[PDB]
Amino acid sequence: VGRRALIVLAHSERTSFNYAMKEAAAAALKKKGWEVVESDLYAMNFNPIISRKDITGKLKDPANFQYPAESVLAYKEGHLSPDIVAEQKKLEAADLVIFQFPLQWFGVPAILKGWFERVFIGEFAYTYAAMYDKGPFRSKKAVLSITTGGSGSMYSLQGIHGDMNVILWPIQSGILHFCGFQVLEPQLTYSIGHTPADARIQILEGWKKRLENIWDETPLYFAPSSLFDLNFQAGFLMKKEVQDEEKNKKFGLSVGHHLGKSIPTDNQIKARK
Amino acid sequence: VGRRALIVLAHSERTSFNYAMKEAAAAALKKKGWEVVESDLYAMNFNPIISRKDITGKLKDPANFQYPAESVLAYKEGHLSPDIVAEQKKLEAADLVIFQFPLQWFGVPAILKGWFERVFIGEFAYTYAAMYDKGPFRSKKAVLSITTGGSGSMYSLQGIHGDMNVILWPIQSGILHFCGFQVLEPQLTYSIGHTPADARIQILEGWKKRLENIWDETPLYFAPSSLFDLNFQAGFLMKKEVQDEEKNKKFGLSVGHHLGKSIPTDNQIKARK
Ligand SMILES: Cc1cc2nc3c(=O)[nH]c(=O)nc-3n(C[C@H](O)[C@H](O)[C@H](O)COP(=O)(O)OP(=O)(O)OC[C@H]3O[C@@H](n4cnc5c(N)ncnc54)[C@H](O)[C@@H]3O)c2cc1C
Ligand SMILES: Cc1cc2nc3c(=O)[nH]c(=O)nc-3n(C[C@H](O)[C@H](O)[C@H](O)COP(=O)(O)OP(=O)(O)OC[C@H]3O[C@@H](n4cnc5c(N)ncnc54)[C@H](O)[C@@H]3O)c2cc1C
Ligand SMILES: COC1=CC(=O)c2c(c(COc3ccccc3)c(C)n2C)C1=O
Ligand SMILES: COC1=CC(=O)c2c(c(COc3ccccc3)c(C)n2C)C1=O
Repeated sequence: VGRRALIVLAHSERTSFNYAMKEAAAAALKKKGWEVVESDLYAMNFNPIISRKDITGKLKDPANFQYPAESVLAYKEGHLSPDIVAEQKKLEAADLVIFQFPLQWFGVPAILKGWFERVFIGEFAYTYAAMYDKGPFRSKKAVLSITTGGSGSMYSLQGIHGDMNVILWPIQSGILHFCGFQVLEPQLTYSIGHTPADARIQILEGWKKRLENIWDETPLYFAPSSLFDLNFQAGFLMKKEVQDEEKNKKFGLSVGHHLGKSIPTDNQIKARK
Repeated sequence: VGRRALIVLAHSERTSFNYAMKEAAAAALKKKGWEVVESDLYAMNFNPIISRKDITGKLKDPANFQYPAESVLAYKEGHLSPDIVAEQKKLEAADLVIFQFPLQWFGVPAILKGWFERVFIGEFAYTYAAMYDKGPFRSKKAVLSITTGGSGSMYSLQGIHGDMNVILWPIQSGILHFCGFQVLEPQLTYSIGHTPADARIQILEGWKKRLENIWDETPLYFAPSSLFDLNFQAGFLMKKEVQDEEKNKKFGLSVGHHLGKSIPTDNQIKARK
């Protein structure tokens, strides 16, 4: 189990439900003896733009600045920006990380996107070797508590916006699982601007009760890295014997690995291997 | 046709392939008689953080700030921070809108994300009564030119990263098309960091060559909004008659609208549906 959890909030108003949602988690987690710490991005006057201003030390090659290589170099020799180091110290310590935020243009707010780009540095957050399954944060679990303006129906299989499982994919698979995270089931709060005060106070309570047993929760299913040949040579594709063994299955392995077939229902919203 | 083009470049270095890729476009397009305007976010020192300071005038509800409402109102009444407006003036003028950027964390850089979040303001860029094909920019066409670190195999149907079409959905459909744009095929240039010098040159010439007949191109396929019940009591779901008519069809309509069925190949990468 865990004892320390980091809550990254990305909203500008202390009067919003998101803020409320954050304070709910803080109170709850603390109750069950957790140890909370938070990253209210807007509160930290956080900078989301990656740039050489991220490396305090001497760049290895100013003529042609290659951010990935320079920042990864920075992480080793110790030349990273002071705000990035501190955030990297929150993560490293944290067992559970809750990303509290409002859906903005089918994705995460710009400020949180930059928080990833600047904190999730190579070596630290991921290794081209130990990707996904073997990533650095593998002993950690992460969750997305989102809020939307559009209602749930809009995001169903017949909804005009499309399948929400498709929207959460790049985030939960591409950013979170890539670094080794076990991603729990997303806490989805649809049309929070069309919710009666009464129903809203229940969401705060619905969210807190969940947090009492959040760690023993069954995580989301991701195709294990063992089903692929992990080398530039092999282009990182599914082992041949798997490509064949999978050909007899009705559904794909997940939203990203649908393999031209039917996508397993709520692969990004519901746990069940 | 289209004599006006806008190029959005989200890259800090003018020594990158993205900067070059942008110069390529500008060169090609001008030679064929197009008026080319640009938005070098990193050059412009663009502000990507959505805040109440995005509204010049006085708010309607200062103690309970809702970005959506206050920003729409400010749009309509004429008081959006002047920088956001300059950008909107650029968009209204453009027939073609090109987005040049490296793929970052399975998505769009935080700088471009925040660009969308601040310039694509209600009423101006999108209307809940004129979604997707009935959007404000329906007479415009958008294109994504994306450089990638990982090879295209990593993004095929059997690559560890999962299909590129699922990664593209949120953007092309969720942002671009939701506003009415006709989204043209993305110019995908994979593992740019592992590509021969000579090759890199052909990539720049293929871009240019393709831009000579970009307007005449048939756009990517998105389910028309005539298939949906654009009304609240119906939840914005697909019409019954249409729903039935589909239950006997092998393939789904698109990525997000896979309908539990099989998604046509390269729904987001190729056009012909
Ligand atoms: C740039 C941008 C892009 C967007 N893109 C999308 C999109 O793609 N898809 C989509 O669906 N939505 C989108 N939205 C809408 C956004 O997701 C919602 O406006 C947001 O999630 C609403 O929640 P909130 O907490 O931010 O704030 P609020 O709108 O304030 O709503 C919270 C509500 O709860 C009330 N409340 C506050 N505190 C408490 C408390 N302690 N207890 C009980 N009630 C409380 C408030 O009074 C209010 O009515 C976008 C918004 C912006 C600005
Ligand atoms: C925070 C972050 C997150 C990332 N996330 C991802 C991800 O999720 N998925 C992924 O696949 N990749 C990812 N990347 C990698 C990124 O996609 C690549 O680093 C980028 O696309 C490389 O292209 P570039 O144009 O930016 O610059 P450069 O690395 O400079 O490369 C351009 C190359 O072409 C050469 N060149 C430059 N100009 C010219 C010219 N005019 N003619 C010919 N050759 C030229 C250069 O010398 C160089 O070798 C990420 C990078 C960062 C920093
Ligand atoms: C403040 O709320 C919203 C603000 C938005 O900026 C927004 C919403 C949605 C989604 O949904 C709807 C759709 C129809 C009617 C009402 C809400 C999108 C895509 N955007 C960009 C909101 O709800
Ligand atoms: C500078 O390049 C890269 C820098 C990244 O920051 C990055 C990449 C990738 C994706 O890709 C690969 C490519 C080859 C082997 C293993 C992983 C991801 C997710 N991130 C966050 C890169 O390629």
